[PDB]
Amino acid sequence: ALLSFERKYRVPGGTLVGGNLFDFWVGPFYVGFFGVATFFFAALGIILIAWSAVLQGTWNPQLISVYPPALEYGLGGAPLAKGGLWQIITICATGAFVSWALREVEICRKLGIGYHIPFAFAFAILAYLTLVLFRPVMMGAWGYAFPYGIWTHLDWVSNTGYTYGNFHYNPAHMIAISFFFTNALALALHGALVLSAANPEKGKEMRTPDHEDTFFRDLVGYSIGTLGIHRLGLLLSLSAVFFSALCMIITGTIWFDQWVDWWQWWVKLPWWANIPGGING
Amino acid sequence: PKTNLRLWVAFQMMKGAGWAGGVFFGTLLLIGFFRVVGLMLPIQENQAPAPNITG
Amino acid sequence: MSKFYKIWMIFDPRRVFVAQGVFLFLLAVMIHLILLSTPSYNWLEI
Amino acid sequence: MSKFYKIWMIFDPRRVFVAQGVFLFLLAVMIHLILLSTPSYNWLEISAAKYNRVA
Amino acid sequence: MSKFYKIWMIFDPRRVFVAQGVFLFLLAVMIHLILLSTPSYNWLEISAAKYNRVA
Amino acid sequence: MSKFYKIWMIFDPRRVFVAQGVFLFLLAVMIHLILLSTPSYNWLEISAAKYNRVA
Amino acid sequence: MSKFYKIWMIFDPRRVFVAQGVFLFLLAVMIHLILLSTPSYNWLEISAAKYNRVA
Amino acid sequence: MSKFYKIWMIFDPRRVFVAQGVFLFLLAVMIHLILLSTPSYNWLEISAAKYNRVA
Amino acid sequence: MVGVTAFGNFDLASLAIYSFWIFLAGLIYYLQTENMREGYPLENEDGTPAANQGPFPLPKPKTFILPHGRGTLTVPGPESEDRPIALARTAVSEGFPHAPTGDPMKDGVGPASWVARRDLPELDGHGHNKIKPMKAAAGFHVSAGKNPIGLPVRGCDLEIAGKVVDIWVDIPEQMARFLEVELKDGSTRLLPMQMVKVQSNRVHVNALSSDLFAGIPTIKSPTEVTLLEEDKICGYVAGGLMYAAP
Amino acid sequence: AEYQNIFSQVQVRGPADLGMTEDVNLANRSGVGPFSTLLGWFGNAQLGPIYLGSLGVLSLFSGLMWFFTIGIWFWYQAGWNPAVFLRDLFFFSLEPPAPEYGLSFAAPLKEGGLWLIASFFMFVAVWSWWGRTYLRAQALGMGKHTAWAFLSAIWLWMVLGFIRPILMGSWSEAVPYGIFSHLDWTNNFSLVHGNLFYNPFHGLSIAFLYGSALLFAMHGATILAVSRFGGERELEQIADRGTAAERAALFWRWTMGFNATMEGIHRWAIWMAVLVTLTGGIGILLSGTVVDNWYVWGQNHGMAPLN
Amino acid sequence: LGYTGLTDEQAQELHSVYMSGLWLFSAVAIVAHLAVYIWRPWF
Amino acid sequence: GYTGLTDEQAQELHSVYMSGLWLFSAVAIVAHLAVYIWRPWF
Amino acid sequence: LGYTGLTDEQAQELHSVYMSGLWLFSAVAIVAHLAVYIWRPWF
Amino acid sequence: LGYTGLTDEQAQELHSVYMSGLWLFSAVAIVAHLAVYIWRPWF
Ligand SMILES: CCCCCCCCCCCCCC(=O)OC[C@H](COP(=O)(O)OCC(O)COP(=O)(O)OC[C@@H](COC(=O)CCCCCCCCCCCCC)OC(=O)CCCCCCCCCCCCC)OC(=O)CCCCCCCCCCCCC
Ligand code: BCL
Ligand code: BCL
Ligand SMILES: CC[C@H]1c2cc3[nH]c4c(c3C)C(=O)[C@H](C(=O)OC)c4c3nc(cc4[nH]c(cc(n2)[C@@H]1C)c(C(C)=O)c4C)[C@@H](C)[C@@H]3CCC(=O)OC/C=C(\C)CCC[C@H](C)CCC[C@H](C)CCCC(C)C
Ligand SMILES: CC[C@H]1c2cc3[nH]c4c(c3C)C(=O)[C@H](C(=O)OC)c4c3nc(cc4[nH]c(cc(n2)[C@@H]1C)c(C(C)=O)c4C)[C@@H](C)[C@@H]3CCC(=O)OC/C=C(\C)CCC[C@H](C)CCC[C@H](C)CCCC(C)C
Ligand SMILES: COC(C)(C)C/C=C/C(C)=C/C=C/C(C)=C/C=C/C(C)=C/C=C/C=C(C)/C=C/C=C(\C)CC/C=C(\C)CCC=C(C)C
Ligand SMILES: COC(C)(C)C/C=C/C(C)=C/C=C/C(C)=C/C=C/C(C)=C/C=C/C=C(C)/C=C/C=C(\C)CC/C=C(\C)CCC=C(C)C
Ligand SMILES: COC(C)(C)C/C=C/C(C)=C/C=C/C(C)=C/C=C/C(C)=C/C=C/C=C(C)/C=C/C=C(\C)CC/C=C(\C)CCC=C(C)C
Ligand SMILES: COC(C)(C)C/C=C/C(C)=C/C=C/C(C)=C/C=C/C(C)=C/C=C/C=C(C)/C=C/C=C(\C)CC/C=C(\C)CCC=C(C)C
Ligand SMILES: COC(C)(C)C/C=C/C(C)=C/C=C/C(C)=C/C=C/C(C)=C/C=C/C=C(C)/C=C/C=C(\C)CC/C=C(\C)CCC=C(C)C
Ligand SMILES: COC(C)(C)C/C=C/C(C)=C/C=C/C(C)=C/C=C/C(C)=C/C=C\C=C(C)\C=C\C=C(/C)CC/C=C(\C)CCC=C(C)C
Ligand SMILES: CCCCCCCCCCCCO[C@@H]1O[C@H](CO)[C@@H](O[C@H]2O[C@H](CO)[C@@H](O)[C@H](O)[C@H]2O)[C@H](O)[C@H]1O
Ligand SMILES: [Fe+3]
Repeated sequence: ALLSFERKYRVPGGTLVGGNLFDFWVGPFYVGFFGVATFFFAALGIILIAWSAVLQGTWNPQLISVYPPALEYGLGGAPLAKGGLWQIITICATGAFVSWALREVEICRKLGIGYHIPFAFAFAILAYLTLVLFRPVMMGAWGYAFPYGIWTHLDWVSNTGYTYGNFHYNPAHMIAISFFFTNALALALHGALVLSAANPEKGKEMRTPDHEDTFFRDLVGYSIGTLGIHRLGLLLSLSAVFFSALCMIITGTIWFDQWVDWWQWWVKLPWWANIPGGING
Repeated sequence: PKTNLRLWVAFQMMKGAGWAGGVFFGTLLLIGFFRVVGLMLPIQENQAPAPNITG
Repeated sequence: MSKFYKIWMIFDPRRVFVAQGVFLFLLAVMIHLILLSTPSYNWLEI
Repeated sequence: MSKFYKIWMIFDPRRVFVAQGVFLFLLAVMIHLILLSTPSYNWLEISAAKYNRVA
Repeated sequence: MSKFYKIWMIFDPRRVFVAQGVFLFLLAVMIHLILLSTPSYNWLEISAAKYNRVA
Repeated sequence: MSKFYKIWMIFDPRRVFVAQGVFLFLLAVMIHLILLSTPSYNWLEISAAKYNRVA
Repeated sequence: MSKFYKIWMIFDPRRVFVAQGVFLFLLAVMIHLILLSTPSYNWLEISAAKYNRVA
Repeated sequence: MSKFYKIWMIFDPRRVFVAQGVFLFLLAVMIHLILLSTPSYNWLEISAAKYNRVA
Repeated sequence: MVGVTAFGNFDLASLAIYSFWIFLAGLIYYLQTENMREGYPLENEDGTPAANQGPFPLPKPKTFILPHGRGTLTVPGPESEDRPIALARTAVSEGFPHAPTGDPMKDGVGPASWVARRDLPELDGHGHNKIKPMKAAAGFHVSAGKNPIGLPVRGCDLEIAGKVVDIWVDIPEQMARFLEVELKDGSTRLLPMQMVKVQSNRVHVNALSSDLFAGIPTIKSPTEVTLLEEDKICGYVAGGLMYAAP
Repeated sequence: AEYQNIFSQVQVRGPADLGMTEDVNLANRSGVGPFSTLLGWFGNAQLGPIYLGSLGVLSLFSGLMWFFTIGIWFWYQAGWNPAVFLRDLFFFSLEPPAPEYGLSFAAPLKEGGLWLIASFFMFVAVWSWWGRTYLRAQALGMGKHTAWAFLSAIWLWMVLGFIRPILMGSWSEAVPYGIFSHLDWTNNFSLVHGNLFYNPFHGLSIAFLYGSALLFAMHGATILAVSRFGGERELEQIADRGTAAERAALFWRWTMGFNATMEGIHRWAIWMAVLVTLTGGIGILLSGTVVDNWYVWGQNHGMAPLN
Repeated sequence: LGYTGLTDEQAQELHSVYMSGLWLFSAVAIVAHLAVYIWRPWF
Repeated sequence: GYTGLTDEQAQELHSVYMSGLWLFSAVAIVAHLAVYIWRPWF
Repeated sequence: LGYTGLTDEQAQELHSVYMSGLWLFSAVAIVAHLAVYIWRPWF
Repeated sequence: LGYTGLTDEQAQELHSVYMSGLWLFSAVAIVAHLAVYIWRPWF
């Protein structure tokens, strides 16, 4: 069933692959060649997770955990019950994520909009592939990837972090956190500002964008503007994810020690390394 | 006529295989890049402990 | 069986043949990778 | 039973045949992987033991 | 019972038949997985024990 | 009590029947899962012990 | 007491009835879960002990 | 007291009754949970001890 | 309070997390029903109301009081397209594409679509026209970047369609909204600033070949553009990404 | 590639915008600042004016005294040495009173009395800035959405610095003012409470934090993708839905089977971000007061395997 | 009238049906409580 | 009637649907009988 | 009658070809099950 | 009935080509399977 304005947009074409063969909708969902692909990989990965729960011997969805191969397998294929299922599910996940992005591209083409959305999603995919693919193959074993389980992937985060002491001292991780915190701030302000303009005090007229500028200028002396805030929210989010991937791909590959020790390069700059007093003297 | 039709069917299937191959081989090349880089870095000396209880 | 040709009046053959090329290549690669990951059948470590 | 052909008055065969193709390949792939993960029915593992191919 | 056919004047059969198909498959899958998770009913393990296929 | 039919003038039957169907299924699933979680009422375990099917 | 019917002039019965159905179900579910969590009132464990059904 | 009815000229009764309902239910639940958390006032544990219902 | 449970394992942390799930379910219900103020009720592809409307009921109507005496908007309320749609069914069953019956660029369908917005300009907070030609905007000037005025405009066929003769600017937000292009015949058109690439010696348009520029919808007065005219122009230009000839 | 609308191709500048008047006391506005052409590539070039009424004077002067109090403590820790000050900058810390002082105010200046003074200046600064966000909206006749959203951030900040220390019964629980020290406090807090990953409200707070990056990535990309139709004029799209809002809705409908409206996406936005610190403050407030070992709590609540 | 637009007669009618449902529901609940109390007193 | 089916169409469609339900459930009964004889669960 | 625009005669025709495919597919599947059951009986 | 614009005769001719190459492809596959089975029996 259509939205009341939808029919004029449901035209042929814009597909990357398959022509008219898959150019149709299943309810609201557009299919396309990559919709077929996405559904197959998603369904297969989901059912293989459920089968991995059968092998694990638990039905508690919080305890279900598909572990990658042990380090002794290196980058080879493992027995299915001993990490080969993680390998297949990782291929399914990658297939589903890439198919989903490519399906968004042909939806963009049919609607005539820009490609910003699938481009933005590719950053999330590349962060995922950093943790399951690029970093494990640099480090030479699949067993450095995280397990697919709701709480057990947090054990991987904890164990990976404390391998390098307090992981807060990773400088790229500090930058990534700052973008994440800044993005959530900007999202709160942006949501509140648009709503405060559209939903004024009782019985008042809708506020204009000029009132939106005025409120922020009055509050902080600056307004980035209606275009600038959407540019900002995108770039803050993407920068957070880019610096997240960077902070991990360097960890265990070019940096190996306690991350707190890295900051000694500043303290031991020769023009002040020996001056007595302070914290480091 | 029929040899032209036979070649056309084969060509259409080879287009699909060629793209599926190209993407697959390109994926393996990207994996090989990170493997080569990881072989050049000091990782072999400084191998991290297993983050998972599976070892 | 004699009416199976009517599939080409439901699905456009050009598009089916491209998609079938993708399917058959990916299926073959999957099976070769399963055999390379099998110590009794990995023909590169023999 | 005799009126089951009326299903093609309800669903267009293009959408059905795609959905069926995805379903049947998904089901077959899943059952093969279930058997490959099961020691009693993994044919590659059974054959290796039968012909003493390991080690 | 006689008037239960009036469900089709409330719900469109194209939606219902899809919903039913998805429901029945996932229900059937879940019961088979439950039995495979149950040692007394995993037919692949029972048959291994019956035919002495484990060592 | 005889007036309870007037509920179909309050609420649309399409939403009620979908809501009821989902509600009843999730309720039934909940109660079966509770009993399977109970060693005295897991019928698969009960029949396993009764027929000496374990080990 | 008599005038309480005027509440339906204040509150739309649709909103009230949905809210009340959710409220009563969640209340009932909570109270049963409390008693199942309570060893002296878990009726499945009481009957297990009464009929000597465990081990 | 006799003029307290004029509050309904200041406060909208829909908002008041909803806020009152939410208030009174949460207050009631809080007090019952405090008493259940208090061993001298958990009526389920008291009756269990009174009637020797455990061990 | 550590270890204090009302029953079983039901901690004060347990009370909190169960309370949050109930809150979140209510919040999600609120958020989805608030997002149903446009586009609903759902329609069959013939335009009649669909038998299925989904599990969330419509919210109560809300009214926006519009600025500057532009009146009131109440939503949800009776949706209508209020224009012809030149699309025909490709299939008797639902879920398939609807094909253009004429020229989709001229008909304004598919990615060439436009909405019947108000045929009045957008107003700033003081009630002046928000978007003006910069020759009419008292103090406005190009302050940075390549000034596009006087550059030739090249279509994606790599042939020249015209030349830039003014910028139209958002007065309160101080940004370039459109380039006004004079065509070969001496009439002008507006090109959206987001759909042109300014270069050192040209303005390049990826969306239109040079033969399509004459078909860009005209503005009815040379000093202002209505929200309707904006939707028609922007719709048509973007439509060229699909429908411009190879 | 075609133009991506991430940086403006041409900047234009006109007479400075003094802003809307409404019920604002115009005497309390500054003049307009300079125009930054560097910022004008990404957003607006205009700086200022700024409004500086009574709560703003209170907030800025209290905030200045907070920042200055920490600064002079760092200069003292540096032994007044400018080279040491810059060398050890991230290592300096103004620390709360030690545990034996409880909640008392008797702790010496070096031993946390200065931390109390700085924290008082911070308390006044933040709360008076909250009232500033409320009253700036009031004077323009706007909804109070910004002040109420900011109250969620203040809720986490209050829990960290004030409420949890009082419930725990000592100031030593509060966060030290210092770059590396507040990171070290963050790490120590999790180790003391038996791995904060198993605090379900920390898990929720992370979900909302990731959701905020997800949702702003989606929303920002969406508005840029429809900006060719005027999509970033969101209030006018709310008042008069154009093809920009329709294409945005249908992209997500065709992608994931449901969509927002141009108003209602900002309701998702505000709540997604608010829930970060709302759930955050609950999770911290429960830590040590109700649960002292979240991993063991997780084992008893079916989320970690038993020993 | 009130905010809902129900007339006084419509409100009396709806209340009469609602209260009969409430009495039916509570009557069943009383019997359930009596059965459980006789089976296993919680005082 | 929301769906646009006539009463006669609803009757016809239901009759074929019910023959589907009976067939599917009869196969299921035979499957349950086989598994019950092979391995009773009571 | 139908939502698909197939005539009754067309729906019969299409079903006859479809059921031929189903029986062909199920027949080979039965052979595959028989071979596997002979090689390695389940149950 | 037709969604593709092939005539019945065109579809018959194209299917005869597709089937001939399908049989040849299966024949080559059989040879590869037979060679591998002789080399290294998987049953
Ligand atoms: C103080 C520090 C603490 C932490 C505090 C953190 C608070 C964070 C609040 C963030 C709100 C953002 C959304 C928003 O719209 O904000 C602007 C809004 C309107 O602005 P306006 O200027 O007054 O009005 C403009 C006018 O045009 C109308 O605008 P609009 O239409 O957009 O406003 C309606 C919105 C606003 O509603 C709310 O804000 C409600 C906030 C409720 C917060 C509760 C969180 C904690 C409890 C959960 C913890 C759970 C875990 C424990 O409408 C909505 O957003 C509706 C949301 C519906 C949610 C339904 C949930 C139902 C769940 C129950 C289901 C039961 C089923 C049987 O402002 C308000 O209406 C007032 C907000 C007051 C906030 C709470 C203040 C502190 C309350 C506690 C102390 C005082 C009371 C004891
Ligand atoms: C990013 C760096 C780390 C990481 C660190 C953390 C930490 C630390 C936390 C989480 C948390 C979560 N993580 Mg994790 N996590 C990573 C990788 C992933 C991936 C992935 C494919 O890469 C996924 C799907 C998840 C999934 C999740 C959820 C279980 C949970 C909430 C996320 C959320 O709301 O996000 C934003 C997205 C949305 C708001 C949209 C809705 C997303 C829904 C909720 C995702 C459901 C996932 C489902 C349970 C997984 C199975 C899929 C099905 C088989 C189809 N993690 C890597 C290894 N993750 C938190 C938690 O509570 O864990 C218990 C938590 O504390
Ligand atoms: C070893 C470390 C521990 C850990 C310990 C903690 C602790 C301890 C806390 C968190 C908290 C947070 N954690 Mg944790 N956390 C870990 C692992 C993670 C991981 C991960 C991938 O591993 C992630 C993504 C997170 C994520 C997060 C966030 C969801 C959350 C903070 C929200 C926020 O915005 O705070 C930042 C925002 C604020 C504090 C609000 C500030 C508002 C005030 C009013 C601002 C005043 C400004 C001032 C006046 C100066 C202005 C000057 C300007 C110049 C004008 N944690 C591990 C397990 N985490 C917090 C939480 O809520 O937990 C539930 C928390 O307290
Ligand atoms: C890059 C900036 C941020 C970002 C952006 C982003 N994400 C996006 C998009 C964008 C722009 C989309 O367009 C796309 C979308 O459609 O959103 C609704 C998407 C999306 N982001 C999602 C989630 C998500 N994004 C996240 C992160 C982020 N996304 C970044 C912070 C996170 C986390 C943990 O941080 C999550 C959980 C989805 C809602 C959606 C993508 C949906 C998709 O891929 O659909 C096809 C696949 C499936 C339906 C399921 C596949 C199932 C697998 C086969 C099996 C499961 C494998 C998995 C590894 C198991 C993990 C277990 C966990 C416990 C660890
Ligand atoms: C919903 C959760 C998110 C959130 C929301 C949020 N924050 C907010 C808001 C909202 C909705 C506001 O309305 C408010 C605001 O105004 O935003 C612009 C705010 C705000 N969030 C802030 C910060 C912040 N938010 C954060 C996070 C979050 N904010 C969450 C992610 C974080 C972190 C760590 O993650 C920080 C640091 C501020 C920018 C602002 C609150 C400002 C405030 O209270 O300030 C008090 C202090 C001062 C006014 C001045 C301090 C001293 C300075 C050094 C100035 C000195 C001036 C002097 C004249 C010069 C002296 C020079 C000499 C010393 C040489
Ligand atoms: C959960 O654990 C496991 C998985 C182990 C156990 C559970 C398993 C379960 C639940 C399995 C369920 C299996 C099901 C539901 C199987 C269903 C199979 C079906 C219905 C198969 C049907 C196949 C049909 C085929 C192959 C038909 C092919 C038809 C054709 C080739 C001809 C089509 C018509 C044509 C080409 C022309 C028509 C056109 C005109 C003009 C006449
Ligand atoms: C955790 O708990 C566990 C899982 C362990 C145990 C509990 C399990 C539970 C709760 C199970 C519940 C099961 C239920 C509710 C099952 C319901 C099954 C039903 C209702 C099945 C119905 C099947 C119907 C079928 C297969 C009908 C098929 C119909 C057709 C093939 C014909 C359709 C009609 C046509 C073609 C006519 C069209 C007419 C015209 C004029 C065009
Ligand atoms: C943790 O603390 C614990 C849980 C241990 C202890 C504390 C428990 C607490 C706080 C319990 C609180 C309980 C309360 C407040 C219960 C309230 C119950 C009520 C008010 C129940 C009402 C039930 C009403 C029913 C079932 C009514 C049904 C009505 C109908 C079936 C008829 C509907 C009307 C129709 C069809 C008329 C329509 C009219 C027209 C004109 C169309
Ligand atoms: C940390 O320090 C601790 C907390 C330990 C100790 C410190 C405690 C402190 C600082 C306590 C401070 C307490 C204070 C300031 C208490 C103040 C209490 C007051 C002012 C109470 C006032 C109560 C008034 C009431 C209940 C009035 C009710 C009025 C009505 C019901 C009628 C309203 C009028 C009506 C309906 C007439 C309307 C007329 C027309 C014409 C419409
Ligand atoms: C995890 O589970 C595993 C993977 C281990 C096991 C399970 C595997 C499964 C589920 C496999 C499923 C396989 C399926 C469904 C395979 C289907 C294969 C089909 C239908 C292949 C058909 C191919 C047809 C072709 C290539 C036809 C081509 C025809 C032409 C190109 C016409 C041109 C003429 C030719 C080639 C003749 C040329 C020769 C001369 C002398 C002119
Ligand atoms: C260049 O040198 C000069 C001196 C000119 C300037 C230099 C300044 C410098 C270097 C400043 C450094 C500032 C830094 C590093 C600040 C770091 C701040 C951080 C990281 C803070 C993090 C968390 C703080 C929290 C959570 C604080 C919360 C506090 C409250 C909620 C306040 C509660 C109120 C209290 C405890 C007061 C109670 C007492 C009374 C009397 C009411
Ligand atoms: C995006 C998806 C990311 C996940 C992708 C996973 C792909 C996995 C492909 C595996 C390919 C085959 O990989 C193959 O595995 C086998 C089995 O372990 C390795 O074999 C290794 O271990 C076995 C025993 O376990 C030894 O007998 C053998 O000598 C040794 O080399 C091979 O050296 C490797 O070539
Ligand atoms: Fe926005």
